[PDB]
Formats: sequence, structure tokens, C-alpha cells
Amino acid sequence: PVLTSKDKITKRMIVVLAMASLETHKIDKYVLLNCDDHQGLLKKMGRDISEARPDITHQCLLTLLDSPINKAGKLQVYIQTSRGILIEVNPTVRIPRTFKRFSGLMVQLLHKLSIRSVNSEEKLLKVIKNPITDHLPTKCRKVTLSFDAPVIRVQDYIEKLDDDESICVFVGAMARGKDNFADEYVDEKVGLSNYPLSASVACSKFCHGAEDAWNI
Amino acid sequence: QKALPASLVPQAPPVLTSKDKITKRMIVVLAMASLETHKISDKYVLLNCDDHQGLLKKMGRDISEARPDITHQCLLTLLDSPINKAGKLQVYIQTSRGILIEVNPTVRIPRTFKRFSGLMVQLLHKLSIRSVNSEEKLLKVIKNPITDHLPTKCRKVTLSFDAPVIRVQDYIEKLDDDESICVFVGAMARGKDNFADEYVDEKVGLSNYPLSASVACSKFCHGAEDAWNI
Amino acid sequence: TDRFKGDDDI
Amino acid sequence: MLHNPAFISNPFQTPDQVANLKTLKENYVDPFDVHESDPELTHALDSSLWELASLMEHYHPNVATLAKIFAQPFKKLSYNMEDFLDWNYDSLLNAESSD
Amino acid sequence: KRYIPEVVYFFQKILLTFIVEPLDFENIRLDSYELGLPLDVDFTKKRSTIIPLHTLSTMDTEAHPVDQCVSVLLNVMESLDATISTVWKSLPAFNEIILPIQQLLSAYTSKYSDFEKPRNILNKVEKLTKFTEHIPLALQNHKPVSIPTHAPKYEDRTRSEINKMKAQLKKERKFTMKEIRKDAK
Amino acid sequence: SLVVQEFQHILRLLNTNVDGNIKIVYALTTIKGVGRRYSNLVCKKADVDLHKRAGELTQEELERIVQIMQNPTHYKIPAWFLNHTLANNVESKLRDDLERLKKIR
RNA sequence: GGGCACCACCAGGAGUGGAGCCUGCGGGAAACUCACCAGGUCCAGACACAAUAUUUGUGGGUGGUGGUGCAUGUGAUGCCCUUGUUCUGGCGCGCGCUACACUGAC
Repeated sequence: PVLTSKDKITKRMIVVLAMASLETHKIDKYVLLNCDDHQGLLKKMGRDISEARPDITHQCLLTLLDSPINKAGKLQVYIQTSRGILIEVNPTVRIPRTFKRFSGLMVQLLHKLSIRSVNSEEKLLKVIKNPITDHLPTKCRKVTLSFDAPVIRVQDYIEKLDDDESICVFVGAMARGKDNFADEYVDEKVGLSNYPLSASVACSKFCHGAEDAWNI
Repeated sequence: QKALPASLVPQAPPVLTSKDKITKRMIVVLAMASLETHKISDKYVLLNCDDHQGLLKKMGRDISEARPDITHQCLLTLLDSPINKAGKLQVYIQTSRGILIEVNPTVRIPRTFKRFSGLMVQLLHKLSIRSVNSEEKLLKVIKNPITDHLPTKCRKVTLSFDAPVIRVQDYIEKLDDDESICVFVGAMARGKDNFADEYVDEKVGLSNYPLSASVACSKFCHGAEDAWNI
Repeated sequence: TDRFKGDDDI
Repeated sequence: MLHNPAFISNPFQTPDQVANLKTLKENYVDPFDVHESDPELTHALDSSLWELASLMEHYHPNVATLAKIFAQPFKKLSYNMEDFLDWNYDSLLNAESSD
Repeated sequence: KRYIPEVVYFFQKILLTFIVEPLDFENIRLDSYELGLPLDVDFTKKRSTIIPLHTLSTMDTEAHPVDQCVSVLLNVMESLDATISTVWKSLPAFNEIILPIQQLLSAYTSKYSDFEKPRNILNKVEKLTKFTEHIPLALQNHKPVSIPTHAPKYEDRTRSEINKMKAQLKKERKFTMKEIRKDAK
Repeated sequence: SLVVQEFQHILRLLNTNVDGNIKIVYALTTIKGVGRRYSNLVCKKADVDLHKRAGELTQEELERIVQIMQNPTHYKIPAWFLNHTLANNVESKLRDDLERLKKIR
């Protein structure tokens, strides 16, 4: 089946890439504001150099998209831009594995403001207005994956949740930033390991554990 | 009932290379990964899939094959993984051409593809790369074959799609004590899983669904950390 | 020191 | 007497061990006796330092840091009590001043 | 919301001063053993409380009645219970913190058996101790540190210029030698 | 049941630091400049145990050997106790004259 | 069908190739075409109470000589973004030998 926001009952996993750095620029056409492609232009724009990194978004995106629970069709991706742009990402698209086509896809998304298939039956990538609760389902639990919180074994936690109480997992995809951004949305903070991880490996660990508790 | 350990400074775990051939640990190889050199003529470069296709064509090989992106991304998640913090695995890259690469478990892989490629061509022509402190060579191109570099008490499997599926937690709990594991992954774009079937024993599968090499590596990493309580 | 941050730059 | 792994819980174990942990956490009783004069017989190997816990929750900054040095991982062994000796209210005030 | 051991010592000393008018508590070092409170208390609620109206009490305290000492006693009771519920219930050393204070007020009850604010102090003390758990400490636990990592390396002018000039000298001398050899032969 | 004791780690002597557990010979080598025979002779000159540790050698004998190292010649001590353009011209000349030699030959 | 071979099989052993010396054998960080890059100079110059013949002693206003679609120039428009004047410079191949092995040194 296909899981959309128009479904709002059954158990599912919804991921949040919070304040993911995704900025575009106009050189004469558009270019993504990738750090290593141009840093002097960022020096001119005043936006700090090591803060706009959409390759981390690419890595997290590839991880969530090729996780086996995606083949199980049980997740969906919500991106929150740092500038107020919600983006819904559907569970059945093949986002490019190459950074050139990926960055071009970002700039054309950012100035087409919607993406539908040429298959033209359902959409692929949607640009919808924040807050996120408009699409967040009814029995929804909102958990930050934070380093400071006490850690919890994923299997015990996923089974400790109820049946239809669906889960939304919040990760700040940035390199560096203070982790009290999601509090006005999240229920609670949980840790996962004794070490400063990466966003991608944390999301992979979480979908692996959820895979184990639902036995995919 | 039993005393606490005498010192309680939480020390770093002992870092590992191949010269240790005793300790029970984990090793991941990347098989048939595409990392090829060329000299454009006034600059050497690593062969890349998207941007240079007709020059791949004039060389005559397959753009469907020459792609290091999956190698880079798999390497990133592996050397980022928390078992790599616990210091219990190391990386061997077996190129499509044939070169052995030992990657130390203390390097920091460059996050962007351009910096990664520049490092890779420097490696493939220079044979060794030092740190920013310049006393330890983090990358070691070394001599075939890999089983003549592995530890002695290992089991060698490949990760294939057609194989029957198991739970890796079950497998690592089925192992013995000093018996390390050696998992061969296929980082090819599109090819047959016949690369090391004279090297290793048996094929293994992690789902009835096809994966990527990256998420397969993540699955094996997290089965490892759950089996070893880390 | 370095933990999911990136690299230095010349 | 400072921290006990039989009372720290592990996330990596069974309902069996969690239940047993709860039972022993209920049934524990400190066997220290203070009116005892026999120093080998005051069972003081079977107690914790709640006093040092409160010293961690001291009021003053210098004393608070000197208990968080007890909480921080045990690095060194030398402190030179001959230096730590001469202190009272007067010298303390001197150091701090310079309905 | 912090803690003061000097305050708990103050409580020890002052209550033994109002009991002494020693053997059960010789760890105390009292000061003026005399000015206790004999068995003549009326303990009505109309007795003088704190009355924080200061100098009228302070500069004229010396002519002691039973009433002013009763007042300063009940001031002590209020101050104790207030900072009890403010800090001392929360503190981890609560148990042997309030052990000798419980001794003191139970001694007041065995002396008189008449007050009710000390009696309810004792009752809430029993409630708080029956309530709280009193587990040993776990101060020494640390997350495992990781491996030290590093960073890769990849990409003297006059000395290197001397190097290149020396290479050019060697190459040119050898080449001219070859040429002279050939033409002469 | 009681016995009392009569130990100092890496020292800062003369602008550089020296280790603290090894014998006085290896100590006086890691002090910057001087040699083994110098070490053995000045230590038997100050009459210190050769076998003792650098954790040993407490402050009085320490400052004594500091006096000795700072002023050794006062202790009957010997002196072994202390411690482009032409290239351009010749290149250009030979290359020019051999150029002319090629041309005439 | 038969025989042979360290230019074959099989088992191993040792070399060349990293670094230095060398007889010898061949022979495009930044900028669609009076831009960028890099340097430095002009300025980032309301007022309210007291007082000298515009400035001082004491309180304080700050985003648009803004971009901007769109409908008939009409919109106390929605978003975005602000946080310019001035001169200068941009060899390949190749054999030998020596280093680097508590496979120790004195």
C-alpha cells in the first residue's frame, strides 16, 4: 500500500529532519548553497561557512530511503527547513545517489515549489506549510534523539509503546546546534548510545530496532 | 562479594590494526569497489560516474560500473558507526583492480565527495598517507591476499541477496569465543555475487528484500552491537 | 575531539 | 563504598534481572552501626557517603567544586594537605574581598 | 535552595540548651546549662509567637520570662519545619541528617507529651522517612570514551630552487657528454 | 599495626622536563646536554646512591646536584664534562662553453 | 599417440618496483568576454532637559531615496532581502650502492 497523511490511524514511523540546512542561491540561474562548492560567496552572505551542509541531508535521506522498513512501507519523511518550509517525502521514490543530480533536484524543488511524478498518479515530493502537527496523526508520540538524555534499548522502547500510538522521531540534521529546538513539539528526549553519533547512524539504528520489534 | 577494579579511569579501548592477529574483533571488506585513476591531458583524477561519460566511453568501459559513490557512503556510515567507537572492527577495501587497502579505525573520512576523491587519488599514486600530526600512516595499501592479512580464528561469509535469511544476532550468539567474523559485502553497482566464493565459505542474507550495501552494513553493525551489548 | 563534524580546511 | 554495580541497573538484560534488582533495592538495609567502638566491627564497608552527596549539594562555590572533584573521574593522587591546611573565616574573607 | 550544616548544628545545640536545665548527647558542647524551661508550660495558642518586632525584644531580652523563651522555642520549631520542607526532605543524606533531630523532639515529647506542633513534626518525619528509599550512591559511573581520531593529509623556496638547478646541471652535463662522445667517435 | 614511611614524578630542571622513575644515570642523560660518564662521576662526587630512583633523590641532594650542574668547574672537573652564485656561474659557464663546443664541432 | 620445458603445472624460495646516489639504454582556489581576485581610503553625522556663542552634562527614535508578482498607476499589498562613493595591482626506462628491521645496540 501507500502511506499518506490522508491516513491517520494505524501504527507507523514518521521521521523529522529538523532545521536541516538547505539554502539556494541565484548566480544566470540557480545553484545550491553547498559549502565546498563555494565558501567565499558564503563569506559575503554572512551565513557561516560550516553551517549549510546539505550532503548530511543527502546521507540521512539515503539511509531512511533504503532502510528495510521503507520496503515494508512503514515510514515517511518530514523535513523542516530552518526558514519555515515543510517538505513531505513519500515512501516510494528513488532519490538520486549522486550529489550533482541531488543538488539540482533541490534547486528545482526550491523554485517549482512542488514535485509530482511524470507517472502523474500521485506526488513524490511536496512543499507544505509548517507547523507539522497538521499532518502529524492522532495518537502520536514525539521523541528527540538527544545525546544528553538517558539511553534506552530500542526493542524495549518500541514494544513499550502501544499498538496504534504511532511514533515520530526528531533528529537535528545539523553539524552543530543547541538541541532545545524541538521542545515545543516533542514529548520527550531519549539517548541511544554512550558516544556522539551521527544523525544517519542514529536513524538507521532506530529503524533497525523497530524492524526487530515488528519482525520484518 | 567481589571488589571493584582497582583503577577507574575510563581508558580508551586499545586501537587495532592488522598486526594484531590475536584479538577477537570484526573486519569488513568492500569487494569490487570502483576506485580508478586516470591522467587527464594536466591533472590526475579519480574516475567518476556522472560528469565524465564520453571519456569513460572513449576508454571503453561501462559507466554502469564505474561509480565510487556507494563505496564512499558505505565507508562513511561504517567508520562513523558506534562499534567503530568501541574499537572493534577495521576496514579492508579490495578494489576492482586488485589493490589491498587497510583502513585504520582512527581515520576521519572527508565528508564531501570532492575531498574524498582527492584523498583517494593521492592514495592510489602515493601508497601511504600520514595524519595531520605526521607520525602515523593511516592508510596502508598492502599485498594480496587478504586472508594472508586476516586474523587466524575467523569465519568468512559473503552478503548475497539470494541466500537464505537469518538473524545476525542469532549468528553472533552461535559463534565461539575466540572466533572472529569476516563479512564480505558487495559494493558493486550491478553485478554477480561471485567475487570471493573461493575465498569464503557461505552466503548470507539479511532480508527477503534487496538492500543497498550501506544499509546492509548498518544492519550488520547493529546486529553486532546488540549481540555484544555495546 | 572530532565527532561528526567534518574536516579542517587550508 | 562509593558506587555499587549491583545497584546500578543495566539496559542490556532481562525482566528476570530487573525484577531481582527491584527486590534487592527494596530489601537493602544499611548495616552500619555508629555507637560501636570496635573499628573493625563497624560494618563500614557496607555503606555509602550520603554526607558527601550533600557536600556535593553544598552552598559555597569553592566547597561545591571541591566535592565535584570527588564526583569527577579519579585522576591524580596528590593534594598536599600541608597546603590545604591554613584556612578560616578571616583569610577566606580577605581572599574574597581582594517586613 | 542549598544546604547549611551550621544550621543543623545550631538546631542540635539550641534544643539541648532548652532540655538541659548531656548523657544521651555528649557530642554537643553546650554553653550555659541553666536557663531551661521547667514543667509549667500552659501551651495555649494565645501564647506569644515569633512577633518579628525586633529591638523591643533584643535590647530587653535579659529579663527572661518563661514566655519569651517559649516564643523563641516555637520560632525555632517553625524555622526548622519550614526549612525541612524546603530543603532537608529533598537532600540525599536526609536519613542520618534527621536522626538526631528526631532524637531531640522525641525527647521533648517524653519530657512533656503536651505540644502538638512538635508532635506533628514527629509525624511528618515518620511519613517522610517511610516514604523515601535511601539507596546507596552511584557517584562513579562514566560513559566509555571513544578512540582518538585524526585527520588526513593531502592536497622552503630557495632550497627547492637550488634542488631544481642541481637537477638541471646534472642533466645538461650528462647530455653534452653523450653528444661529445658520439661526434668524436 | 602501623609503619611510617620516610616520591616525586617528572621534574622541571633547566628549561626541560625529565622523567621520574628511572635511575639517576638515565635521569642525567635525559637532562639536556651531558653524558653517562659525566653522570656517574658527578653523582659519586656528590656521593649519592647510583641505584636510587628519580622518584628518590629528595630536595637537598637535588639542589646539591643542581649546584654542581650549574657550576661544575668548581668541583675538580674537566672540559669534557661540558658540551648558489658559484653554482650558477659554473653551471652557466660550462653549459655556454659546451654549447659553443657543439657548434664548432 | 608419444616426448619435452622454473618462457609450463604444482610447492616454495629469492628478487625488480617505496626513499636517496647514479655508470648505462631511449625520448589551472575566486572571474560570458572595461569581470573577478586582492589591497587599503569617504561616511556608516535624529531629537528631549540644563548651559556656553553650533556643541557639551543627562534621557532616547533605528529597518527601508528597498526588490517584489498580481489585478485595475488602485493594494496603512504577501514574501524576500538591506544588517554605496576612491585609487591600485595577478623526462621515461634502467641495473648496481647506501639508509630504515631488542630479526638489537655498546
